[PDB]
Amino acid sequence: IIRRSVANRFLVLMGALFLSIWGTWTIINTPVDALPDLSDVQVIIKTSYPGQAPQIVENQVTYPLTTTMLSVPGAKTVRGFSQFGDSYVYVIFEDGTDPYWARSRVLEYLNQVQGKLPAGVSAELGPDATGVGWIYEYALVDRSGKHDLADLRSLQDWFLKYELKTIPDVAEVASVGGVVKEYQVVIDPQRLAQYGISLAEVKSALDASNQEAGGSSIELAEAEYMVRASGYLQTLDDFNHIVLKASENGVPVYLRDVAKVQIGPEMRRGIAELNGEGEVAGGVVILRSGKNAREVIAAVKDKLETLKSSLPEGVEIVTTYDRSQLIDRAIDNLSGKLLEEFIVVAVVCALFLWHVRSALVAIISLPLGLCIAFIVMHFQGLNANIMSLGGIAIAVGAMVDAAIVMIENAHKRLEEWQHQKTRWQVITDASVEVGPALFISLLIITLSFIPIFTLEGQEGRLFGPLAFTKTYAMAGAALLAIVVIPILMGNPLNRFLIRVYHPLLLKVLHWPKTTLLVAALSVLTVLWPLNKVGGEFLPQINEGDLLYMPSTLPGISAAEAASMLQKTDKLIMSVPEVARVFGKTGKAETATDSAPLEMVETTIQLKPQEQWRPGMTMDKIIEELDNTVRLPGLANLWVPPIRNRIDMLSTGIKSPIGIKVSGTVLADIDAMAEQIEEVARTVPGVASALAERLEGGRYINVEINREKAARYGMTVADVQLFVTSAVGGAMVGETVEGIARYPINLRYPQSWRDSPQALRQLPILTPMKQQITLADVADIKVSTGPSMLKTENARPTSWIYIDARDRDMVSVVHDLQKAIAEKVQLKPGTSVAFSGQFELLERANHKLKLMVPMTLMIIFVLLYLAFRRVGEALLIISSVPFALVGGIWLLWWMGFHLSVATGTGFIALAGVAAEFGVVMLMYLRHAIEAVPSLNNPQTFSEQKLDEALYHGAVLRVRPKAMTVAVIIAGLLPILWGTGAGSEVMSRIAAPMIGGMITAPLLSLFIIPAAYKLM
Amino acid sequence: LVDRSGKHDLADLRSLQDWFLKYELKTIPDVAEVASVGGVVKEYQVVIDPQRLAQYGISLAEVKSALDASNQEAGGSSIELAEAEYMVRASGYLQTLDDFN
Amino acid sequence: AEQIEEVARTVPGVASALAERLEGGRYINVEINREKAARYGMTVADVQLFVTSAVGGAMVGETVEGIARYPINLRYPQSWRDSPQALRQLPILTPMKQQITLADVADIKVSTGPSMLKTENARPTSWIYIDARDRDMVSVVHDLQKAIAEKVQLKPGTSVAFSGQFELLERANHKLKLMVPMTLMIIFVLLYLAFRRVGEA
Amino acid sequence: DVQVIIKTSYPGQAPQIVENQVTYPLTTTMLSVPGAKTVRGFSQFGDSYVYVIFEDGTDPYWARSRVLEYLNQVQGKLPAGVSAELGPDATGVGWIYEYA
Amino acid sequence: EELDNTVRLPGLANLWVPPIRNRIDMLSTGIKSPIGIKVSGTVLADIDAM
Ligand SMILES: [Ag+]
Repeated sequence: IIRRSVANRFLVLMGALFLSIWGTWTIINTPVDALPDLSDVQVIIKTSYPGQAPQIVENQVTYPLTTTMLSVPGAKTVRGFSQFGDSYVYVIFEDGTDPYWARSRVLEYLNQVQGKLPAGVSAELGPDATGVGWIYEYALVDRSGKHDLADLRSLQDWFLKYELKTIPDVAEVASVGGVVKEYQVVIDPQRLAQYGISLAEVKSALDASNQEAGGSSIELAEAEYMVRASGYLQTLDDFNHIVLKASENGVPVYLRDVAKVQIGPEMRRGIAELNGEGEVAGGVVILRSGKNAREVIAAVKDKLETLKSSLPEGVEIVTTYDRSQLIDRAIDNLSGKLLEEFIVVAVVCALFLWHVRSALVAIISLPLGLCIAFIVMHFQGLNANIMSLGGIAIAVGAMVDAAIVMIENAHKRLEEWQHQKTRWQVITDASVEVGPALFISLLIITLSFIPIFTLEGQEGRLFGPLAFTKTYAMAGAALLAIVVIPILMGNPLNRFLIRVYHPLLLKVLHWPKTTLLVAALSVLTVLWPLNKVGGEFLPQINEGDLLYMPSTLPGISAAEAASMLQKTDKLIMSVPEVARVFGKTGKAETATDSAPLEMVETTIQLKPQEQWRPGMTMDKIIEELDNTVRLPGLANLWVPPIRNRIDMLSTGIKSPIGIKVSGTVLADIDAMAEQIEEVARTVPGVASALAERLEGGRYINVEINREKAARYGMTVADVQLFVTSAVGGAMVGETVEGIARYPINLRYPQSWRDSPQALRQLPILTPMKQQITLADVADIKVSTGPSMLKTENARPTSWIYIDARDRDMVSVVHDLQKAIAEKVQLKPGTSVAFSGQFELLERANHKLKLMVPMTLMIIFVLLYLAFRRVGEALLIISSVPFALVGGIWLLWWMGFHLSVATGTGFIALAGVAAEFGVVMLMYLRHAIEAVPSLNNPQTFSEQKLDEALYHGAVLRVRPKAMTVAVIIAGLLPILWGTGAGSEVMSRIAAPMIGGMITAPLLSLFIIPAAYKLM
Repeated sequence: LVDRSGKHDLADLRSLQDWFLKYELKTIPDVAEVASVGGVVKEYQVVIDPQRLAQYGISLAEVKSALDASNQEAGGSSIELAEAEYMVRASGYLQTLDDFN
Repeated sequence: AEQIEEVARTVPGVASALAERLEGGRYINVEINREKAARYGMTVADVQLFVTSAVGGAMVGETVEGIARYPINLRYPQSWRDSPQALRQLPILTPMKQQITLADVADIKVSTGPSMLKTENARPTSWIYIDARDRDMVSVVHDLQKAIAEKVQLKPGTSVAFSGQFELLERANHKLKLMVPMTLMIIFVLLYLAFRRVGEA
Repeated sequence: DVQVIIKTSYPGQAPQIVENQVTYPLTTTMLSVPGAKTVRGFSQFGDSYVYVIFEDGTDPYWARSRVLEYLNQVQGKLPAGVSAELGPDATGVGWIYEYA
Repeated sequence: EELDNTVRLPGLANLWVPPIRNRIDMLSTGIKSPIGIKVSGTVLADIDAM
């Protein structure tokens, strides 16, 4: 046992050095962010569909993607954002699944379908990254008015993209905003009516007139020759001279003679601004999921610096989101604090048994002891995000104790032989009478920690990292305790504490029952912060740069929304701390930004809090700010970066509930959405149901009269020709200019298309060379409709998010199914399903009451091991709840919130107080040999029981005093601040400490006082 | 699938199994596919009539040309009207037997 | 590829740079005159029809003979396609049932060009292999970046990168001086084991 | 090393043009696939060969499929027929026996 | 048996089998049989006359 480990003895130093050299290589090598990748497991499947409409972008394009994907393995959900001009469809399975499986599998059924969707409009398949995946994001700038918007985006686009994606672990690099060169032929309905050429003639001509072909080798003067055809439509000259009517031996109508070819701006879909000055186009860098955010960035900056030249003139590159930085303010946080943990331990070790040895050996031991913790992430993968790095800090605390035990019991058996090579063999023996209570106890605290960690859901994916990290920080300390033994080799206050202590031993004795009584007091007083809990649960954290994102009502135009951003972006520059701002509104040219145009985002660089305002907690910024922007129709949500991104795609329900309602047609799930909304108000559920908040958006219906098509002898389809190409500006043909190819657009001028009435008057010229007007072949009616559609499983479903805050309401949900079932109407073919973040909270509760009982079954098939008798075990167990009481109370003071952050402090707590209770239960149990050395047994008791105590009593206030000091000394530094987010490590330090003030104090009276009884 | 009354139609059934049943199951953990068998599937049938076709003068490459074309739906942009931007739509989904004839 | 070739000779690098050794190959350009297409009332595309199918012998349709299917080719005879001048004279017959000749709708110019293209990452790149045999020249490479950076011209949107079997030989040298020292750290934490004293080791 | 050959038989054409209308949607699409090592192209006359290679020693029947993701998507940005072949399964050592 | 006879129409060689079996072999293409000469080669006439 503790013998063979000391026979391997000489081996460990080499075992140890093996670990030093090794640890220092992989350490500086880890991945290292924060904010664990999840948003679960997903595969985005975009379909760029230039211009269309959400009833119809749904029908002819999303329908063969929602639908085919029911039929692929991983058949989890085929859940669809199918909007205007785009069709996004996300399939997600179960958490933690080897995605490059999850990828390909999906793929099987995407290929098959490119025939059930139209022409072009080919379906994109995700990237490779999450939403966390947007590392760095730059903007493009001009220092002179000599450079053009069009010139820029192309530059970002045909010169920048090539320059980055060539970068190890950058996946994709999506350009945002600006404007894209657009060759536009503007048909002119007068010149078109004189000369006699239909659209199916121009568009017929255009598709044809812009190619390049070759046809063989000519065997000339022996060096064989290849033959080539010219045709790349590149000179505006070559445009104007396309031929339409070809009057032989006379004039040919040229294109010039029916339309006016002008270079213009693509229909805009993602617009970007940058303070007052810049409406501009720049791009972002999405991280090829699973790779050190930091290093990618390096390779980028370095390539950018390299690149700082190849530009033209007047175009700096500004950085709007250097995710690198928030990685450093935090990494240094934990770089400093752990060296600071040393300054505190040096203090208190040095202060207690004067003239220390242990801290110096231990510090060298830890970075290596850490050099192991992350190779074991290496054995079964993880994330060095701060959650994990939350495992490393407690690690210190759980590592503090053990060096301490070897440190104190060697003080006993070093001073007894100084009252009297082999001085050494006698010191190891000391750590044998007490021994295992250190090694073992460590083990105890660790598995006692794992059962709360395994949880799955959205949140359980969110602790999964930390969870593991402790597991590995323990392995270190666990077998460290056992090997924090071999490594070491290579006054006045105690008196007053001891005197203050002999009256309570003569008073925990003076009264047996009283411990149970003062016990029912403190463990029930706890119930006042154990029910009021201050308020709120798991929120917060700190970005460096904030994301404005509002609640905008659906419809708004494209020029206003470009100014309404010029403006918003104008006044957010007001407050001085803000270093740069960036408002990209609409998609971001990546399948991650499924953002419409009324969705306005804005990255907000903030200057180091080193300067610029007296006070202003991040919450005073938000406030003042939140008011520095009070325009109408804007419900403004302000959020950090990662969060905005990560939830932005974790589709489903922030909400706790919602009645999904499926079944085959809009009328069913629309009228339904109505029929039920009322149920929420009467029933005992605080209510706010919204059948349809999406369906806002206004259309211009164009009902061709069928019959009215026949007479005119025009095929309905042919009409379309004049609704799509003629009016919107539907495009045909892409000009090609090497590497980069720009698009050619063909439609009636800026005007005839300029209003419903103007549109009733559209000038149409049928195949029977006759002149009409659209109004004449169709009823142009206005109308109101949807600006989106969600979709769970091919069919149409309306998932009505709902909540009754600050409760647990599994009860209300059960009552509703019975109630509907007794009097409500389901139309032809339809079904209802329920879901939210509730099913997730109820599944975990069900498995947590099975892992905490399972953590106690293994705890008690270990609470009894080293010492035999049950009474002791029950004693450590009535002993912890007091620790928890001192702890949890530390919370009400601050009026906290609790979480899975507190939910962990609680857990190293109950482990460590358990650890000090068992050693104090031990200083009173191995010694049936202390009992009889004094023994006067026969008439039982005496002043001898009293004196079988005050010896193990005075010994416990040297080890436990300076250990409960540092324990209370590390769980603090992180509390009163964190220039690098530590709402996390505070929220875990919270109840562990209160546990400490209360806990050591409880070590002294349980061992005497549950012992008396049992 | 079964009918307890002669009020329901074979065609009505298979579609029900097909456009309402399939959705209701494949949404089930480890059910792969759920294949419908037998019945009958609604089939819009134009029956060319070789006499009326011979009088009027329209070849098949004319009817079939016409049919492929006459059953769509297209849209072409947003109209910037009273500030709330508008989208424009084309009707054409071949749904009324009236629209067929 | 031209502008830089000279840098190799003066600098301390034994030199032989070849901007382009590939670009050998001779073409017969067929510049359709656009305008000259309209009058004749023929769509440029339609011209193509007579450059590709008519002349090379571009194929259409595959005959099928069970298991195996052979291909059907359609073009002007072995002759009319038989020489640049013969080709200036190609006989063309437009949609306006009129008779012309290619020369008449296009300038058939001869020309010289590439018989290949390499390509690193979508764009076009010219990777000019180079060497100064029988040395290790990590030193020469460093001096060149500084030198170009002080007086050379980069046109609109462009970048230069370096590579070879050198980066491979330099990465290994860097890891070999880390595995041979690591092989001795474990060797000496084993050179001393069985016998104790350092002098022996 | 580790490679995936991606041929495109293009009966007759020309390297300015066998590059433009056929190799361009294969060089280009493949920037956007994982294993984003290099999209390095021999694009000649009548053929367009494009080899993607990652890092040494990688389970290729991964390396295969991954590539594949973006080859399917593009058969519309290249012409008629001239469909794009995807390697074999062998190396260059792979030519064992050869008869006449 | 009784069943096998409750169904004696013409042209029907009736095979009666369990469910799984019917399914599992129904696709284990090849040969229930122990042997069979496969004969390949490029056209119907060869492998038909063969
Ligand atoms: Ag958003």
